[PDB]
Amino acid sequence: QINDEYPKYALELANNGKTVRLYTDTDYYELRMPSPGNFPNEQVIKKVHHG
Amino acid sequence: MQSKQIAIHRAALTYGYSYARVLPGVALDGANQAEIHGVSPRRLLALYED
Repeated sequence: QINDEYPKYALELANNGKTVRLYTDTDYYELRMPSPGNFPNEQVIKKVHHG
Repeated sequence: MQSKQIAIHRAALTYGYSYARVLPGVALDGANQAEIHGVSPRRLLALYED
């Protein structure tokens, strides 16, 4: 925490509260969250490569 | 160090002492660039013969 400039993984909640995005070094995965804490398995984890 | 000196000074003024660690490292361009990391007294136990 003290001596790092960037995190390893970041979990981001959308400003509308509907989607949750998990960020990594090269890619981030977007998850559909209808209810807080509810992540249905029917949804497909969209993968985006920000690079 | 412009910002880490603040933490080093805070630790030294609070606990009475503080430490900074200078270990070898490599910069983006190569050559040789040491890294300086402020160390809290609560995470280091330094032993001196004097």
